[PDB]
Amino acid sequence: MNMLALTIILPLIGFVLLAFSRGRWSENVSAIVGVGSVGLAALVTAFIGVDFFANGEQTYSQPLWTWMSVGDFNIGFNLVLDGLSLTMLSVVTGVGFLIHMYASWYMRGEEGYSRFFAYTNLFIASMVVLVLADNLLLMYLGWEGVGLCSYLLIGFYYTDPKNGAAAMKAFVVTRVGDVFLAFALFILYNELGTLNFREMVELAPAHFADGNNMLMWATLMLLGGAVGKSAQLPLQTWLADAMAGPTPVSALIHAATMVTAGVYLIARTHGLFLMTPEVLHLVGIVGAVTLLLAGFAALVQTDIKRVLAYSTMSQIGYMFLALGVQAWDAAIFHLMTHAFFKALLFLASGSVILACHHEQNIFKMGGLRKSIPLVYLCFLVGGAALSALPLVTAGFFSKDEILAGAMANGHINLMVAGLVGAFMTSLYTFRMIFIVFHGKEQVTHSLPLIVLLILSTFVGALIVPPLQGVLPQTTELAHGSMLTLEITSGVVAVVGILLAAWLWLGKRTLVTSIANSAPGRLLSTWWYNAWGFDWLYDKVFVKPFLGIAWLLKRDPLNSMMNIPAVLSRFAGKGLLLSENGYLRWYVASMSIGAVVVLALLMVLR
Amino acid sequence: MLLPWLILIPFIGGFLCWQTERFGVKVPRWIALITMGLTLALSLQLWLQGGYSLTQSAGIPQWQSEFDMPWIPRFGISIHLAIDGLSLLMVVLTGLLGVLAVLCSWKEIEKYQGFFHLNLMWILGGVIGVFLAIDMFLFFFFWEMMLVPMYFLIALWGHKASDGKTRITAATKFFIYTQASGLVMLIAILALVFVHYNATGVWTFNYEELLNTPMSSGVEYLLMLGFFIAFAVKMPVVPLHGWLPDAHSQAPTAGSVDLAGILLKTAAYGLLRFSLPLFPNASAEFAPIAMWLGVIGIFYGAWMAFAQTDIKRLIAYTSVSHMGFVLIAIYTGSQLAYQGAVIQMIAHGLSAAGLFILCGQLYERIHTRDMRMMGGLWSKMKWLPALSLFFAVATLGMPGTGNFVGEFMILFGSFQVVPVITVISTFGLVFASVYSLAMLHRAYFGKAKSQIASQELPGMSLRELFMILLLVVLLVLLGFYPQPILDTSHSAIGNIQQWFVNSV
Ligand SMILES: CCCCCCCCCCCCCCCCCC(=O)OC[C@H](COP(=O)(O)OCCN)OC(=O)CCCCCCCCCCCCCCCCC
Ligand SMILES: CCCCCCCCCCCCCCCCCC(=O)OC[C@H](COP(=O)(O)OCCN)OC(=O)CCCCCCCCCCCCCCCCC
Ligand SMILES: CCCCCCCCCCCCCCCCCC(=O)OC[C@H](COP(=O)(O)OCCN)OC(=O)CCCCCCCCCCCCCCCCC
Ligand SMILES: CCCCCCCCCCCCCCCCCC(=O)OC[C@H](COP(=O)(O)OCCN)OC(=O)CCCCCCCCCCCCCCCCC
Ligand SMILES: CCCCCCCCCCCCCCCCCC(=O)OC[C@H](COP(=O)(O)OCCN)OC(=O)CCCCCCCCCCCCCCCCC
Ligand SMILES: CCCCCCCCCCCCCCCCCC(=O)OC[C@H](COP(=O)(O)OCCN)OC(=O)CCCCCCCCCCCCCCCCC
Ligand SMILES: CCCCCCCCCCCCCCCCCCCC
Repeated sequence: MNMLALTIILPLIGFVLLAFSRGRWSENVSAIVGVGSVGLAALVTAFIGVDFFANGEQTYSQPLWTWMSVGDFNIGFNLVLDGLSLTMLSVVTGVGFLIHMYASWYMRGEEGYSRFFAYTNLFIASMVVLVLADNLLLMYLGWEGVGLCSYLLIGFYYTDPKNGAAAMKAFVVTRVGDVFLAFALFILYNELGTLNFREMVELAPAHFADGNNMLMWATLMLLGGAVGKSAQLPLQTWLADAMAGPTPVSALIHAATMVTAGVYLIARTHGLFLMTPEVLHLVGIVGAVTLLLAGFAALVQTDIKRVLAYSTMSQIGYMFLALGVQAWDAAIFHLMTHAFFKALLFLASGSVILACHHEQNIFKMGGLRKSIPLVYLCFLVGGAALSALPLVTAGFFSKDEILAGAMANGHINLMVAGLVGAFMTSLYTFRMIFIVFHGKEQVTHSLPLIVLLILSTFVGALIVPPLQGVLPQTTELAHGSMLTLEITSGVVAVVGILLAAWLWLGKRTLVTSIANSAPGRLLSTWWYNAWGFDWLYDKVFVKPFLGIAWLLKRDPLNSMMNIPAVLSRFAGKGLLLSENGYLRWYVASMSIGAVVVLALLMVLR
Repeated sequence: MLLPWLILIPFIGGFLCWQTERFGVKVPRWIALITMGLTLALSLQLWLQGGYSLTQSAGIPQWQSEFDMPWIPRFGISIHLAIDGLSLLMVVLTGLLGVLAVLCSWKEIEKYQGFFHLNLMWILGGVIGVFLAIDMFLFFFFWEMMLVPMYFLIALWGHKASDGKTRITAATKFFIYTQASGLVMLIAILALVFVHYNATGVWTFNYEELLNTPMSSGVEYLLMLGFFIAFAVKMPVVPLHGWLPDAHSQAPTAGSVDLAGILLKTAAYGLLRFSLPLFPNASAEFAPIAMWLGVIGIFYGAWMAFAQTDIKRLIAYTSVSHMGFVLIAIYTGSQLAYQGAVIQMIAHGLSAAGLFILCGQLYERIHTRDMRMMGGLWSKMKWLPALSLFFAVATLGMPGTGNFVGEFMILFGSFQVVPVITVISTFGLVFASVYSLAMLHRAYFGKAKSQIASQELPGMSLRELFMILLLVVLLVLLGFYPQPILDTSHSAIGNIQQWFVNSV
């Protein structure tokens, strides 16, 4: 259990070695160093979990040093490990190890092998810092490092400027989220004097007995930081554009690491959100609206990576809905299961991309079941887990827990929105599956696919996170109510799959009729561009910034303070006209000065 | 004791650099290297023997070391030096940046290298004397004597690709700004001394004696305004800022002049040491105007830095934005914000030194500074784009680098004081990330937009890579372990903060 810092030390050592190698090492050696760093991180995580369960699920604390100590401002470099930290650590380490093995197969013959593995190792180390931190500033360190690694890995193909623009968009939107999170940190330290989670929870109700406006503001900015990192409303536009990176980058960002940081932040600081119920209800509303908009955006999209991106956005909206209905255990369970099947779906999508000679349009694709059976079965079980196919997939159990927690707490509209989102989720998932894999034909990587194949089935739901005693228990539903809720969810999923088979498995005749109609084309163009959010943020934040930069590029204040210089030059040039060199004018000026001096002496006397 | 030798070793080293040029053309660089080696060794010896971590705040004055000698006894003027935690930290930073400046110009085998080296040492000695002097006339004397070698270096040894007239104009504008501001500061000092003389009857320029001077409200405001105008020119604070990009553009191609006296933040030290203790009520009244000037400076510098097509001007405007952050920190009256200001100035010095050194290397390889004539240099260079990426991530406030630590302690203290300026400054940090990414992708990412950027370029030298990696290691260690720097300056920050808040 004392090797808790090794889960950061090994990826850091791997990142340093692969960065300073500069590609001089062989591809086999670089792959060995990278996937071995992540593999020993996962092995140390497994030993940590064994020791944690052997110790009776006791919360472990390992300080290393004091980060800063200025008077009452004491921030320490301490790691903490509870059931939630162990769950996210195991998810990050295991899924990152599988993605790293698939990347070691996948990045063969590419320039930047060691750079890719160093950036992913730094990503893993920063996520372990994020999930293991006990105070808000150390978690902010992990937060910003994770954002930096996401920026570095999205624009991995630096030759194409679109990847760089996507990386800029991702880093800028996530930095706005981090600035809101910084606001939350400032308010919490100003009110409570500490940033440790346990101490914040302990001294929150004593300090906020009279006034609760500052704690409400702090939880609101925590929600703003979470939706900045988790790609929710209103900071969700970076995901689809920043999907231009490699497939293992996409799997690491969408399944393992990046979008789950907001869910971890809300679940970790759940006490402060519990004493401010309106902010938690806002978390639930934001998650519901985000999952609905993500589903409607993924319904009409023609890119498989973009469809998986909006599917990930809808699943994070589901987790935020679970957090808003105080179903914390359901949210973390859905986090684990969604990490498993989204990693499987993304790695199988990369296999499809490599098999289809770098084609990324779903309508160009056709009949890939016959060419590649293993990847097709991967996509089948991944879409079955994503669409919550009942009794055989972990996604069904996770969404059932989320909807039962929403129903038992009196949240009816959120449960209705979740059911509609599940219907649309099955719709777009099997729509893309049937478009890609049906129609007319036009040991390093198999092992992670097989492991994620097993983990995307009910075997993934057999793993229960040890969240008892860390997160509060959800209120239990009645047997009849939970039975009819499970029946309704299964019926909705099967009806969505069957209507997707009615629409896209055959010849799309009525689908073309809706697509070519004027309200149909209006709705398709609206949902294709993410409901105009990217256009709005271009016209409200980007274009005035560019206009102000273009206006100020000539430095107006420099000219304003250079105005006295041109005044002095003009005055000197004007005064030099008196030196015409004429003696009679000199005598006249002497007499003028005599008159002026005498008149001034007579006036002032 | 060692403070006169700390000031005088650069001057004797510069004289020896000029005189030993007859022994050979490769001699004065070694003399300058041993000169700043001895200076940095003396600074580290003072750090070890000072016991700064165990020193508690006892109130102004409290100096860890002190030297006094009468200089002009008619006016009560003395060469009076004093070192404490903040002054020792800035002296150590001055010594390290001087070592980097000597090592950066190692390949100059020009026929007049002795005068260049002598001017560099006179600049460094002037900066050390500014950080060490606690006599007003001596502090002003150093403040103005360190500008003549900067003027001559910019004007004669500056950017060789540019025309001579641009170098002369930039050097003259920088000199006019700094010296007019210094003359305003001298007027404020003289009026304060005359007020003290009318109040007590003794001639003095010593800063410890001028602290307990009874001033009416409004006269103190004028003296504070003179001091702040000098420090606002030198910091820079908007609109007294254009001299900094103009001097950085026409600086010598190596970048040693930037590291010598330009990148060392003497003006904020003067604001912490002289503006706040001597005029506490006037500074308390002036705090909203100064902090809104800092906000305007942050956003103005960010918008200028995004709009620059030149790397050197871009880094100069990054300096403008970070100095706006420090200016916001100084007028808060908070211990946390002051400690964050100290950390931010040290980290900004390190990061901007690395950025300017790497810009000099990049101009050496590609023979241009326009960002439209480059692009996709990651595949054409070995070490430079990754280190430039590290430094650009450092100046946007990334944790693991000391800039984040300094800026976040600044914002924590400021939010403990005033929330609105803090939130606007954090959006300024967003703007800082924006301009850092813009510089990175216009410089090293994309396709080659010219012909010189499409060819393979030679790698950096072992000494140059050594000093760049030394800067990298120092920035990382400051980001992860800033505690010894915090305990070094804890007594001076405590004394200044208690004097500021216990006299208002
Ligand atoms: C954020 C990631 C996770 C953290 C690890 C890596 C952090 C960055 C590594 C570089 C900077 C390290 C700075 C600190 C080094 C250790 C010295 C230290 O802090 O000692 C303090 C402490 C003993 O003093 P104590 O009194 O207990 O502490 C309170 C302080 N007054 O000391 C102790 O109690 C012992 C602590 C031992 C820690 C060993 C860590 C080894 C890390 C190797 C990293 C290799 C790669 C470095 C570069 C990575 C990229 C930036
Ligand atoms: C801490 C845990 C995580 C928590 C979050 C932390 C977030 C902040 C982290 C700050 C550290 C810097 C992160 C970004 C650095 C990126 C550098 C990079 O891109 O290196 C790759 C590059 C090799 O790439 P390649 O393209 O193959 O080679 C060039 C072509 N010939 O490499 C090279 O060209 C050579 C190496 C360049 C510099 C590498 C990074 C230097 C800074 C970190 C190490 C500092 C030294 C270690 C010791 C510190 C003191 C103990
Ligand atoms: C979301 C609702 C709530 C609001 C929260 C705060 C705002 C969130 C905004 C989210 C969207 C941000 C989008 C940023 C995109 C950046 C990437 C991009 O577009 O890059 C393109 C360009 C590349 O730069 P360059 O190499 O110069 O190329 C020139 C192009 N020919 O680079 C550019 O064109 C530069 C783009 C600069 C963008 C600056 C963003 C500033 C954000 C300010 C936040 C203000 C908060 C308060 C708002 C008012 C509240 C009452
Ligand atoms: C916060 C505001 C209040 C406090 C202010 C404190 C004073 C210090 C800070 C402000 C200094 C402003 C200086 C502005 C001019 C800078 C010098 C300059 O630009 O020199 C270059 C210029 C020649 O360049 P160029 O045009 O290329 O020449 C070819 C033409 N044959 O040279 C010339 O054109 C001739 C230059 C003549 C000398 C400079 C101008 C002196 C003006 C008065 C100085 C004192 C300030 C008084 C208040 C001014 C208004 C704020
Ligand atoms: C171009 C750059 C330079 C700027 C122009 C030159 C400087 C202009 C300074 C203008 C000062 C206006 C003063 C108006 C009131 C004068 C009468 C008065 O009230 O005197 C009070 C006092 C004398 O009476 P006493 O018995 O000594 O009382 C002691 C009070 N503590 O008086 C005293 O004890 C002495 C009062 C001295 C006041 C300060 C003077 C210098 C301040 C710094 C420079 C000016 C401000 C900064 C720059 C502004 C923009 C350029
Ligand atoms: C060649 C042509 C071009 C170049 C040359 C251009 C012009 C150069 C000269 C410009 C300056 C002119 C004089 C400015 C100072 C005037 C001083 C004054 O009027 O003081 C009156 C009064 C004195 O105080 P008093 O009332 O005696 O106090 C004791 C009893 N309470 O004062 C007070 O009570 C306090 C008054 C405070 C406000 C007046 C000072 C304004 C300073 C403006 C510049 C600085 C602005 C702030 C910082 C900006 C960024 C640096
Ligand atoms: C003024 C110049 C400052 C440069 C940056 C310095 C940053 C602080 C570095 C301190 C050393 C950190 C690594 C060694 C830790 C030793 C701990 C000893 C006690 C346990």
